[PDB]
Amino acid sequence: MKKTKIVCTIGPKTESEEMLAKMLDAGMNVMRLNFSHGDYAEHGQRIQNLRNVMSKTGKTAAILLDTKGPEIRTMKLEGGNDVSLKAGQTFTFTTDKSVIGNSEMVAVTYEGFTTDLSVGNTVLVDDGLIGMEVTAIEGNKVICKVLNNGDLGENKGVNLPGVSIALPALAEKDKQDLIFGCEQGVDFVAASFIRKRSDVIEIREHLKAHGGENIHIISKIENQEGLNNFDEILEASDGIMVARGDLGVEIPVEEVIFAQKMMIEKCIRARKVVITATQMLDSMIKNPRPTRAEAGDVANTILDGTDAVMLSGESAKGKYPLEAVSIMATICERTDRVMNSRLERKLRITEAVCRGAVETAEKLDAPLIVVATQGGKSARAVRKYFPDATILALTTNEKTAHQLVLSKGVVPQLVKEITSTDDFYRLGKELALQSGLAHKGDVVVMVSGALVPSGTTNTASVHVL
Amino acid sequence: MKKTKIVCTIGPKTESEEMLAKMLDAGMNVMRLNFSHGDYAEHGQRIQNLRNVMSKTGKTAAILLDTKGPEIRTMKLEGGNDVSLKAGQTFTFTTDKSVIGNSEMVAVTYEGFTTDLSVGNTVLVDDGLIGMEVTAIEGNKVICKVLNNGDLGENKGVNLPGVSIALPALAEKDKQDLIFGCEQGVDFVAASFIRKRSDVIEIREHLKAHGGENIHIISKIENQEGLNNFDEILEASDGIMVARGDLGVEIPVEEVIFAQKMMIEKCIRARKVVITATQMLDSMIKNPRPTRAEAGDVANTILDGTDAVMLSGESAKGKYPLEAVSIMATICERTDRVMNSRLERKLRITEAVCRGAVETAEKLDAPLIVVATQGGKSARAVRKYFPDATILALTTNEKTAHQLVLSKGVVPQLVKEITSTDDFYRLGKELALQSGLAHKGDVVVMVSGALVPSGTTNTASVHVL
Amino acid sequence: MKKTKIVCTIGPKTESEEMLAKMLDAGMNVMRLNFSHGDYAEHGQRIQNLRNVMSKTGKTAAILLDTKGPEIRTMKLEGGNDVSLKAGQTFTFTTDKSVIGNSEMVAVTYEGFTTDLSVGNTVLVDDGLIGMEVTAIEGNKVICKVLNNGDLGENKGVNLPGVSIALPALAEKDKQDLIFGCEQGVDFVAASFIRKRSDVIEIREHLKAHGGENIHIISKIENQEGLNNFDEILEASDGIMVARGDLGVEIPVEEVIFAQKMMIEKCIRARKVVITATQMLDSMIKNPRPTRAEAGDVANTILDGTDAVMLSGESAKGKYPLEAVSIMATICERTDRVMNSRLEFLRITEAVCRGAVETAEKLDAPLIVVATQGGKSARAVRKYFPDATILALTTNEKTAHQLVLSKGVVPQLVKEITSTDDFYRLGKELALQSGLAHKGDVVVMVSGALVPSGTTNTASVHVL
Amino acid sequence: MKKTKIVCTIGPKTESEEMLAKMLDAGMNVMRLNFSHGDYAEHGQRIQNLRNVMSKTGKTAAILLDTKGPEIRTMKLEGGNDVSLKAGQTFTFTTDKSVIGNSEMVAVTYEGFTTDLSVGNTVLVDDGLIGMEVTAIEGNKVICKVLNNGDLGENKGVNLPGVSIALPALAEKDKQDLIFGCEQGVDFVAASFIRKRSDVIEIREHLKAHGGENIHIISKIENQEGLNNFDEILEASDGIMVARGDLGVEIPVEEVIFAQKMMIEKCIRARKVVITATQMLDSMIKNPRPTRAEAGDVANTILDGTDAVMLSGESAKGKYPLEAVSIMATICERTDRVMNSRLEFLRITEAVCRGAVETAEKLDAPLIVVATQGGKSARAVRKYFPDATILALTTNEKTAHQLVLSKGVVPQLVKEITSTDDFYRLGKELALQSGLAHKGDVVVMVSGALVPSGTTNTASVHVL
Repeated sequence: MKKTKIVCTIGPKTESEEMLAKMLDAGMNVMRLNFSHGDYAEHGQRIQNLRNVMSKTGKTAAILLDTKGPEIRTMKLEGGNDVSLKAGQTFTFTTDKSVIGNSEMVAVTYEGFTTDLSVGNTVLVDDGLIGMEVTAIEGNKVICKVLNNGDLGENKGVNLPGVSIALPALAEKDKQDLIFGCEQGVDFVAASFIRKRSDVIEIREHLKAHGGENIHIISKIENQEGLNNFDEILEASDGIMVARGDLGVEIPVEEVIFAQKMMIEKCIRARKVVITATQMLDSMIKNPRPTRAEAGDVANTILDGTDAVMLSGESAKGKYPLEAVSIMATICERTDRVMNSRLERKLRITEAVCRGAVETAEKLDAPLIVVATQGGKSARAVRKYFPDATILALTTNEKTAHQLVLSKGVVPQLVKEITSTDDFYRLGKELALQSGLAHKGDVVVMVSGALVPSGTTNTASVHVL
Repeated sequence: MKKTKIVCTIGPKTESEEMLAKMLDAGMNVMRLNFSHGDYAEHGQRIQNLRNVMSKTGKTAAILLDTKGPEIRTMKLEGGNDVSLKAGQTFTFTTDKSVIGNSEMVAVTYEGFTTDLSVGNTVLVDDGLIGMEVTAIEGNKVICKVLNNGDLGENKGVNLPGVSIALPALAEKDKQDLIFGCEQGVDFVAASFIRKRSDVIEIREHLKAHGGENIHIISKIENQEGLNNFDEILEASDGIMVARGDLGVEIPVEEVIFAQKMMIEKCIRARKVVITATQMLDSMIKNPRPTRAEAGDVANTILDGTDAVMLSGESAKGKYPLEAVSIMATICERTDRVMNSRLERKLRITEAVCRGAVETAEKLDAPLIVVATQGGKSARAVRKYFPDATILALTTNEKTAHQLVLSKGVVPQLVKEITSTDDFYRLGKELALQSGLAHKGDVVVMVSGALVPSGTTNTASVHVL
Repeated sequence: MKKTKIVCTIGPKTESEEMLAKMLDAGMNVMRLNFSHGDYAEHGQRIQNLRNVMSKTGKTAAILLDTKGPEIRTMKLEGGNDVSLKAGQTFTFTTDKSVIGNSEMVAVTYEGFTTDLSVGNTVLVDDGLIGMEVTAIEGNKVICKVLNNGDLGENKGVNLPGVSIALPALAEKDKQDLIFGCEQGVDFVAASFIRKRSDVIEIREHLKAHGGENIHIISKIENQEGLNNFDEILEASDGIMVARGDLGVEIPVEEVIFAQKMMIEKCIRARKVVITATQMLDSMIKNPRPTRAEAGDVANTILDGTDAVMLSGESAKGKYPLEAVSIMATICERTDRVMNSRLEFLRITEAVCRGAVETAEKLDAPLIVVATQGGKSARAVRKYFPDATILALTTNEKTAHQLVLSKGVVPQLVKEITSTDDFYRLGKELALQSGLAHKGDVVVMVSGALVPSGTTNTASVHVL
Repeated sequence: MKKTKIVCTIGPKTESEEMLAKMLDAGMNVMRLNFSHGDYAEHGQRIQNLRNVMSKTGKTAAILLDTKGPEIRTMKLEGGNDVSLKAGQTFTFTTDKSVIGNSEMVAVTYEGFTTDLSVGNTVLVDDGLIGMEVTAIEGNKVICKVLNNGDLGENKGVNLPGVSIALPALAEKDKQDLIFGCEQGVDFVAASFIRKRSDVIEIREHLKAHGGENIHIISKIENQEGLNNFDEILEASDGIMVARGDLGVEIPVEEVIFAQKMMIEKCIRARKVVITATQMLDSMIKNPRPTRAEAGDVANTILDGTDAVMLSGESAKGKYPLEAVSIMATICERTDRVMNSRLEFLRITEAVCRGAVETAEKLDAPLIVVATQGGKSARAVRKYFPDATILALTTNEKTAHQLVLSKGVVPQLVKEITSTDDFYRLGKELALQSGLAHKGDVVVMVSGALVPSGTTNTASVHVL
């Protein structure tokens, strides 16, 4: 069975219980709610439909709330009509939100546009369609020279490569969306356009104020500032979402692949979950099969070591959502099965024990590593070494059981209680057999914390089923 | 400087001496002549233009002749008009080349179509646009059920996934093209649609009969039969071209990435040159920049270990040929510079010596490995270990000097003579300094064959410049 | 502190409670009783003297009893006087124990001497001092040609290389010593002249018939036959005594050092205890300090990997027993401290124990705490020569004493161990009480959880 | 064949051409002349006898000459009779060489005895048999308290641990021996009681003044001062003689074995030859075979990594010189054959030579052929203890003889080597001629190409 986890964006085509059950069967592990669209009633029934399928089937899944985030956009044009911009012309942005645009000027939504930009900077409009160079900044105007021909429509995204943008961490609507996330008890929040550590702290504080302190934060890295501050962002976050498409608009194209590989490797080492996202199987919005190129990108992303891969429009609104999940699962299984363990700063007890446990499992052809865990840390510490064995993670914590669904190669199981180390061994052997993942005579390695506070893994034990 | 080599398909936009000089400056190493197009006079002046630039500038390059190859194609339709085929309809192919086609039947160019196919096989038409299933074979007819809607035009390619096709190794025109290659003294022949070892032998025999015995054969692997017979094809060939696009039409999509990775690794181990080709920077036929996806695929292909990457329409006919070469070179340099040596069957002398030479170079921070070579074997034997050092390959053989241009990280240099091992050391130290790749005080490792027949590398020597 | 253990043969000068306490202070770990001097009352009192010292001082020690093997000896000579034998003369052995010997013939203690020997066999007398070749066998006489000049004394050992001697492993004459050992509850029996596995089984069956099934058998390898059969002897034994001096009588001199090294290595791999003995510090029977040569041999024996070194006359009969123990301990400490772990290992026990040593090394753990019933887990950890001391907790009193012989093990008898978590609690306590580790130190704790005795499957890392 | 080299001290029983040829046959590689017996005519004839055997038989050997060092000795006693000294008595040393000694006072050979000593220093007599403490110094007298009972004989060595003796490295009395060595063209000088690097330089300057600049200096480490200064002594020397018996007089007994092991290891790393000497097979001065203990010490010395082992009285004065050489060679062969390469190495020479050994091992090469002028490249390959024999081709006759001392090296003098390719041609020929390799075998060939002597930079693999 595959080890890499699949995040599916769920939308109108895929939100029914019937469709969700088929998506789970096909390999979906996590539902993404994209809050760039839909209202609270719609997202609420989506959440309930998934939870209904879970309780009826006993299948497990996690729920991830992806925020819209703050943004810079252009605004309206005369008559609603596109205008044609020409290489070499002068073009001006104004922060006066009342201005209606034309072929010479358009308003932007961001009051700080003049402050943050500098003469010589690049302005990109509409997913990089039209590039411009700032030639002067005067009052509420950023005056530019257009670099290539293109048609400007209304309400288009603006990207400022290499610029530290003083947008707030959270749009006002994002703040209400997070409260909804707390009300609904989602498992993860993916926070958009994270640029610096203080952005993460603000999200953490907002969740804490509404009872969401146990919701894990996945920071979306989308531009050069976020990459520059990656280490501090990761330290403050519970995980990372690699937004390849945004990066390709914002940094030199030849760097994007190494930004992805670096972020995945650092997440692995930090024992934090990483999702790779955008431009995965986009061709399947319209087509029943992906391209060779897309399949190869997915496979290489898995070989890079990602915990999870994410479907966007393909699973939410496209014509072939089940086919997209299925072929994604096929690629995952085919790629996961040729990956090997990775068995490589003063040494901490948890890492010594977990690395040794994986080494022992490999030396003894153990099909399963059973881990006792409260918050998920010990399960993620074992996964760091990419064990051949499946990780059966026993927890009494319902939130942890859902969150571990996102971690590569982990099968979480909720248990009523674990009263002692020896009880853990007895129970874990029972559930190992019940799971069908191991059989009489198989070796299992069992990892837990004994006589220590939650958050430290210190014991490894070898049992025959 | 980059180590990965760039093959550029040269066409009308890029065949002038002026453009070729700029392509070389931008990182082109090898000219591909695609003999699916153009006549002998055109290819001849292309060859002469490159050779003129080489002699005027002293720059070096190789010339590769890519054959059209045999193929199965559909033929003509009533009035020259496209026909619309519908999912579920019956559709029939006939091997009667006189038949004019319609929405129910079309002729194919291949007399063996009925013989090679079986009930239940898949027929794909026009680069996989329209898929069909064989339901019966009767006389000169292959009767099918169409699997998806699509428009059939005239003269479209046909692919038969998983089928061993009895086309000859060489189309009649290919046979005359190879004679032209011998007349012109090209450095490489890339042979299309290689399915089995006997295909390679036929090409080898045709070249030998026209004085081309020193022309190296790169076999193009395009379908499942060729993959099945890969080991014997590689053994008989001088190198491999991985044709990703053809593979994506012919084998399960999730296997294509591993077919590429496997073929590259086996070529490396065999000390034979590998080119990765098709669907590289195709978006730059129309656009001045590539996509994120394309750049990531190129980088991962280099990380896989390919000797060379190939541009097709982007460099031959597209709008931005110089831009395509430049960004390709940028990706190569950025990716090459983060790759490490790979310092891993009874042991042969050549491999023991060459591996040890690379290990010694690495231990001593040597910027250059100087190799004496007649046919190129010792240079390729060192390159197998992906040395950090540049390989300066001294040869008296003009063909070898050109052929080594395709090998990763090799700088060939033609020398008048090498009379002894000690003379090799004196000359190699001189040319090391002349090359600008090493300076006084640098260590160089010098590899050669002493008192042995050509084809064996047995000596490694460490010198300070 | 040293890790190599010291076995001291106890004799007249050293059997008092006062002298035994000083020997323990100086580094003695195991008392050997050689059952060729004194009667059972003497031996019983020696045992009691040690046990009094142990209970008074709280110090721990083991008791090793030597059981006699199938040896052949020559007997008495005219007037008690040595005689000179010359190369080429005829010399005759007789099995008539009433004959008093001279320069032409001597008696031997073994009635089967004529039966077991054949024309052409070699007879060696007095640890190979005098070699002879059998030329004829007639009646009760074995007639020989002397091969080299030498002086024959009284009551000398006889070696028959290449001859399988038909005596049993344990003669009825010598079985009472083993029954006495069972009655006294000794920890080890060291069986002399073990030749083959069936000898070991014979001793094992004798012990099991007298309540001694938990007594460990150390097989003494002293002659070529035993060396030839070493692998099967080790498999059947609990441990080995390398008696290099005796072994050297029958095999080529250049082979003896490698016989020692090979036997120690196989014992280590088998997780079975090995004692190296004979010609250790013999010069200290008469002198207050050893020779350079002796100290170097001892050190190299430790570097070979021996669990224990043994003093014989130096501690039993000599003039400087305390000095011998002290310098031996000094050599042990100086050599032990430059030895490193050997971290090459599959079985679960070996995987867990090897990994536990690796983890201890990576985390600078001063101590590995092991729960053990029969001692196997402690010996399984010791196989990798950990830098850390092994604190071995057991409820089994026999095990606690036997582990005293194992390199680098500190045994501790505990009342009970009720669960894995209880073991971690108790072990942290005793680690601190022992003074072998302090607050903040890492200890690695090794045990069997939900498995029968004999399998070690759990390793756990704790901060004191 | 063995790889460890044997140095034999040659004396009266062994100096004839007949006996020397037999010693070479039995495994002798180097003749040591101890310049304390006989006059120059005797020594010259011994040298000539060996060189006659060499030219007649084509066999090769080296000649090592011992130069005398700053030793102190006691002198004569009344009637030649031993005297008994008792713990606690007063005993007096005098620098008056005319005094004949008794139980109260003896003369010493050294006039500076009173100057160099201080109240409280320890004086050791006769290899530490009798220890004393200085209580006063008055006039020409050093007055002491005897620390232990012992019998004083005539002409005994004196050791002053912790005192730097003010004698020069080479007294004018002892410089003629070194000039004689230069005249005779010996291969090595072994300098006694080297204490510090300036002693080595003093010997080097003396040799350079008499045409002996190409003679190699082996520094003998015999006392605590030399051990303390070992690193600088080795740097200045061409090699080391570990004289464990003498060294053991002044340092703690448990340290001597590690002093030997450490010195051998440092010599190996420095690519400098090391001889282990004293108390090797001394029992064979009187007996036709050695002891187990002696054979084991020799074997462990070889396993430590020594280039050579040395016989002293066993080959010079004893009754069984040929038997001593033979059993030594047997021990060498038996121990050498179980030793493995040590493939840890940056400098170009070390990279190339270590890699050449690795390549030879990977390709099962029986031979590494080295071109060498001064011997450095051959010694650089030997550092890694290759399984392959080292065939060392040189045009330098002194080098050819000196390499005889290096472990596992077969030197061969050749007329000339004109190029790297010529070396490969000649080396393949001589490999086949030598019988050390056969057609089809792989040989690895190591040399310097386009560099000055002293740098090895080329490794080449050939099939014979």
